[PDB]
Amino acid sequence: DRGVYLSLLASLRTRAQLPVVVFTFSRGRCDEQASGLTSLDLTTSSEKSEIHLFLQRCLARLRGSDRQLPQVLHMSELLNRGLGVHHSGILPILKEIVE
Amino acid sequence: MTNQYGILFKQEQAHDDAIWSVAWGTNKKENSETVVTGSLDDLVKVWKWRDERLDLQWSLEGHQLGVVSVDISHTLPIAASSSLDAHIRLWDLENGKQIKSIDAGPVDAWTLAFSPDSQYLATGTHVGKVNIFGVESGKKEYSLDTRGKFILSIAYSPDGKYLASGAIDGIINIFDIATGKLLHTLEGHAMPIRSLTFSPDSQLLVTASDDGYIKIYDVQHANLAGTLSGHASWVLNVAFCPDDTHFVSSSSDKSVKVWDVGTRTCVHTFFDHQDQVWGVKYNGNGSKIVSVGDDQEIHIYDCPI
Amino acid sequence: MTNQYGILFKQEQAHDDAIWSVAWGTNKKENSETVVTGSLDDLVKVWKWRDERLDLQWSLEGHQLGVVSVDISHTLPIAASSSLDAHIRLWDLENGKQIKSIDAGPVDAWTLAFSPDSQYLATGTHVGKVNIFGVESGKKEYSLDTRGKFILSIAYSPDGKYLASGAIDGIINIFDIATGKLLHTLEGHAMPIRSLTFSPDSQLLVTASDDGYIKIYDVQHANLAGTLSGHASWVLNVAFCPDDTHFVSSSSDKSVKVWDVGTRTCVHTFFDHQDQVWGVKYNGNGSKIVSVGDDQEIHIYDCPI
Amino acid sequence: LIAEAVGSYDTMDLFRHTTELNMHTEGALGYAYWVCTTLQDKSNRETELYQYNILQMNAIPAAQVILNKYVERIQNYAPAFTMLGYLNEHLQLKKEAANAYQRAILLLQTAEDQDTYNVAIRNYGRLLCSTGEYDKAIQAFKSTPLEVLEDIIGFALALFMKGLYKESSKAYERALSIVESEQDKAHILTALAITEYKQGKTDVAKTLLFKCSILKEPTTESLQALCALGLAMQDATLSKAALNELLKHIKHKDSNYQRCLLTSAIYALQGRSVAVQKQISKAVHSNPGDPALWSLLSRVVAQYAQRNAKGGVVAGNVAHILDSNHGKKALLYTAVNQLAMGSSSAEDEKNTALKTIQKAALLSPGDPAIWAGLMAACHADDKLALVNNTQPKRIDLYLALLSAVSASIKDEKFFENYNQSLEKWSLSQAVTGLIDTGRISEAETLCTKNLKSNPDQPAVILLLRQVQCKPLLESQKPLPDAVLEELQKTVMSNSTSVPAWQWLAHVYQSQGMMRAAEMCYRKSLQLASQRGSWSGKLSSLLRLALLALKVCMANISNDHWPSLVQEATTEALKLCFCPLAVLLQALLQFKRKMGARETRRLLERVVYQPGYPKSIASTARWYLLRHLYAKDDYELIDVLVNNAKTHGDTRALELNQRLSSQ
Amino acid sequence: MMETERLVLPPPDPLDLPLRAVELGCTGHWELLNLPGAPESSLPHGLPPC
Amino acid sequence: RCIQRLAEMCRSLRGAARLVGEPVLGAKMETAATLLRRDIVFAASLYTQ
Repeated sequence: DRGVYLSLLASLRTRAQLPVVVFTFSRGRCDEQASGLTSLDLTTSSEKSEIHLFLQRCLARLRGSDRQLPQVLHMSELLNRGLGVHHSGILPILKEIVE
Repeated sequence: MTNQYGILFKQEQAHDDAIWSVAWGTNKKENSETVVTGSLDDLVKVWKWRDERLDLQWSLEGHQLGVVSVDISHTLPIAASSSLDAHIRLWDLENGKQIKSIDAGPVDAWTLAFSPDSQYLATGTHVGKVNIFGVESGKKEYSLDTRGKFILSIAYSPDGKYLASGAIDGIINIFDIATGKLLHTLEGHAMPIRSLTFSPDSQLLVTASDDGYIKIYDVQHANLAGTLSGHASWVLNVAFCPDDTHFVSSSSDKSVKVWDVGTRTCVHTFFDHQDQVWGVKYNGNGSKIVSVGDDQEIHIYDCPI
Repeated sequence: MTNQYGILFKQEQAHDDAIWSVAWGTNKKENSETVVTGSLDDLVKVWKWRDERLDLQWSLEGHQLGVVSVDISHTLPIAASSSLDAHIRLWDLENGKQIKSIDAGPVDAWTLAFSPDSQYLATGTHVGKVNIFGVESGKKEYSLDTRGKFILSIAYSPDGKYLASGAIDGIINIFDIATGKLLHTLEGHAMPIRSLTFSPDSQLLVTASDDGYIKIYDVQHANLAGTLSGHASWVLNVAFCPDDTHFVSSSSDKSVKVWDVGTRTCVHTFFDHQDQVWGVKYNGNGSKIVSVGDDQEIHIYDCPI
Repeated sequence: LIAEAVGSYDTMDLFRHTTELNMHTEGALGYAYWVCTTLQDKSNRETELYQYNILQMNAIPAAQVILNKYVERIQNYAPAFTMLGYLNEHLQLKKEAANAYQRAILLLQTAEDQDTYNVAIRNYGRLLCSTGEYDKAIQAFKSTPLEVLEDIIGFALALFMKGLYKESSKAYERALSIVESEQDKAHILTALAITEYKQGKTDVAKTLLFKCSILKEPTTESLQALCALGLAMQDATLSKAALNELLKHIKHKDSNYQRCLLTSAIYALQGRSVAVQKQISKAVHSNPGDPALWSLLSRVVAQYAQRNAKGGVVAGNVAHILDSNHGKKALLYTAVNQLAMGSSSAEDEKNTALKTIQKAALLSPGDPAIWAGLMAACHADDKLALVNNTQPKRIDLYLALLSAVSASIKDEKFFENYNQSLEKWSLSQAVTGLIDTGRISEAETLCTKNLKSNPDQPAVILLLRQVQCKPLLESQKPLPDAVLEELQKTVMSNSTSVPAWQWLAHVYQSQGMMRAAEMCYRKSLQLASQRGSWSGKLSSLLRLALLALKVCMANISNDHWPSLVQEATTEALKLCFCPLAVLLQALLQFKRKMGARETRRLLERVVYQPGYPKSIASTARWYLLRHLYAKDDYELIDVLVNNAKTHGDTRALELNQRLSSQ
Repeated sequence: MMETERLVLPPPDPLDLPLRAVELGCTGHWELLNLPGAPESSLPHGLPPC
Repeated sequence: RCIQRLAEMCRSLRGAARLVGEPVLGAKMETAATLLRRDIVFAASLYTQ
């Protein structure tokens, strides 16, 4: 499946069919390929800057320990490249950022 | 069934040390939204809440020691501050430059309060009196006298005709500006008061003493309507809502609660500070809260109308 | 010929005032058997067991208030001492030259205990933290944190991945060093603890109480497999011997009792130390016993294996 | 009501619910009655009925508000007033309780005339006596049959408060007549001892307290009074016995702070003055909680044996951390300890003396100590900034602070000696500060106004002398022996004060009387050493050494000043590790027989060993650079250049630049 | 009181530095100021009575 | 999600304990609710304000 998704996204980025919504059917399967994909970088420099500005302005309200815990960091790393997850095992504050 | 409460902004380090007082004034007729805060320094930094965030505007300073109370006025662009330095120098808030300087030591002033029409700037002395200066017009026209102890809190009813003064050891004195004669003295609490506030329409006086209770007295008689007890340490400031339905109280237990006076109960508590909270205020049409704390931070909350 | 426990030594004036901590390290296999004591002065004194007696080597100092706990490390010859101002010193124990002076905040450290490989030097904290300062290389390496009251006494496991920590309220918490996940919480008593000791091949944990009781617990569970009711007054420190046969206990009623695990009865009691005893220890084998009392007398008893 | 009639267990909760709904009158009275009845029973305070309900639902304040509304509504019923008075008494709102009892008295006159009216009278009189107005209390206690223990005791205490000690003694004796519950007999005996003592006549107090001691079981009250009586006397022999007796067989006392204070005071009586701190350290080791003990340790280390400044600062901080309402005293003591320390820190902001003293001043702006601490903090900050040489600040506020100190003292009940000392010290410090800043006229007028109040006291006149003689001797001038003699006479007037003597010797040095200045310094050193003080001794010693070295500096003959320097420096090194003293020895060696080897070795070791102040290191560095230039070694000179570079310097390298190309 | 006078050369050497002794606190801590002037002790009258 | 669905029941029981006549459940349910909601568990929504 790792080669299947990198071949699908390789044939999809060559065209303009980029904003692709993968539907997985179980949250472990949902997070597995998002962890295993691990190198696309589908985002330019200015969009990286805008993503970082928006995500830091929205994330900087809450306190210190609450903004450094595994999901927050891992999801921010994924979003920087331009990949997101939206299953039911994530904090409600991150579903809203992804949407 | 309660409203949607939550933070809107969080300044990381406003000053270098504790912040001891805060005043929020939407003074000008246009959209100004000026916040003036004073700390354990000489700095009296003047922030502005512009659209979604606080942008520093002035960093004016002329003091020698820490400022213990600051104030702003709703009619003119002006501010006043007093400190342990024995000076009540009042700034300009437009050019960030000092206007005046009044000499008065810890035996002549502790805390500031402007007039409803921004003319008189009353302060509480050490020997028991309340000294009323004159802004833009000199010094010390007259002082009301109550034969008591050190006086901490000074308040004005926002229609004139009433002045209230709490004291160390608890007793409360209510004067009327019309004649300057003591109407009646409440006996209140058993520990220092250090905060008082009237309500809009000036018929409900809310105290907050040092033992944790919050009496809610009633003006024009001595009837009290109940005691709000929900804190776990001292209470250091009380700010009453523009509409006579809620008020906010900040305690030394690192938590700023918001009560409502109809049923005398606490709707929502904010657990966001990490040290003593020395100052809370509302804004104009009350829908946002400022809370400056002993740890160097300025919190702005969101209390929907 | 039965070899009965004999007094076998007395040192009349070891220190100038009360004595509070005693450590015996048979670190050097040669004739060193260094014993180090801390005695409510700046002075902490190193003694060596030469043939049958204590001959002073050096007394070294620098401490603001009285010293509370000292420890000697097995791996390297090195000592550690903490005082009432929460300030920790490391002694070379070869020249008396104060290799390092680990500082600490107003509330950082109360008592001390080394890691089995002489690496960690675990210590309690007035507000519940169990922060650990790596020896000779690092400062505030990390802090295991819990929610609770004062933490008087610290135990530590010989093999590893266990750390039992008594508290003033009277509860025992044991933390495995592997990850920091509290293994299980032992309710314990309703009075302070003051001492926690493991065993070689650490399978049994002994807790001392402020009610006079002594509790034996099994580390793999919370089995309160014992209860001892011989001491009249408080119990201050309890230590084992290199075999799991019997332990010594040090009451505050001027009596040191030697209890045994096999029958759970007091085989012997000693009568010296007009003032209460604050420390007890066993040498490199079961032979010799060290007791340091509130009175300025060091006692060395004998108890063949 | 039905639940109450059939005697159930959840009637109190039902009344509480009724109180919470809408404030009807009948429920109001029912709830107040139940709260008062629950408070009476003293076997409750572990039950989780008393603890949870009363102390976690704030039952008492709710009952008070309820009764206020009821009483204003009805206002012709006496038990409501008495219940209101009782609850107010538990809230320590004494004035309102007095008003409630007064109204109850008015209601109950012409209906019953029985015990109820008398009980209301005794309660009103007792409470009135509790808060001033003693004459009214006596008058109220007149209008009752003085035939029960309560009324007689209340009368006796009111009489004692107003004065009239003989009357109080007689009243207590009459109350002693009718006594059960021997505990009360012991308490009355202790009260007798206390009240008659204030007349003098201490021996009868002592024997009477022994008579109380002969009772079956001690009471933990008479023993404490006995110890305090011993302390009021001297020669604490019975005091030691009393303390041992108290400790021996009494454990139910649960204060643990009064006992420590008594033990410490006993040790202080013998003038030991170091054991005191050791004993308190033992007590705090025993019970590591109890902030009060930590705070008292900080206070004692600040007062006695002020050489453990670091430990005191830590103890004060710990006392402040473990609670909040001890903020006031703990912050004051840590501020004073930081003042004593000096500047032995990392030059860190937000933790200097000024910051902590300001915090304490904000916490409780009532006591007179904090303001004096503030003046001392301002002066010390000025000197420290001057040493760092950036800017002197906080220039002119001393007069306001002095006015604040005096005004705050005016309202203090009685610590007469302490208040007199505090006011005198504030006056002295304000005058010295004004002299330093440069406001001579204000200092002069202040001194004149103070002297106009009372006939002369030999302290303030010295201050006036100081303000007078500051302008002159500032600019070089020669003074006539008449003025010098008068100043000498004035210092001699008030002796046993090392400052004054040191200042006069400085005056001699300024005009120039070297040997005489040396004699004055020697007298100051002897006085300081005899006092058991420690700072004065070293200060005088180093100052004298400086005097001799500076006078020698001019390359004067009569080579005796170096001998004095040698003796003084040896003594200083004997006491401590004064860096200035060792540098002074090095400078003396360099000046006399400038030489090559011994001087260079001592200077280089001084400027290479760590743990030294910046300024002393710089001075040693500069002199060593000059000596090294004398005995050429360019390598070492470059070594000094790089040593300067790795630090910040302006003058050593600049001189090196000046002298590399002469 | 025996000499009644001292005559000295006040600018003896311009190369060397005058020594200014400033005292900070009661626990021994001295420092050396640069400019010549008065003895300039800190807290001359002693600690404020607590 | 479970904690958010619990803080809405420990506040609807405050409404019934006042109705039955149990003034001791009210003083415990108004504590167990105010002691349960402080942080990112109850962080306010983004597209709400």
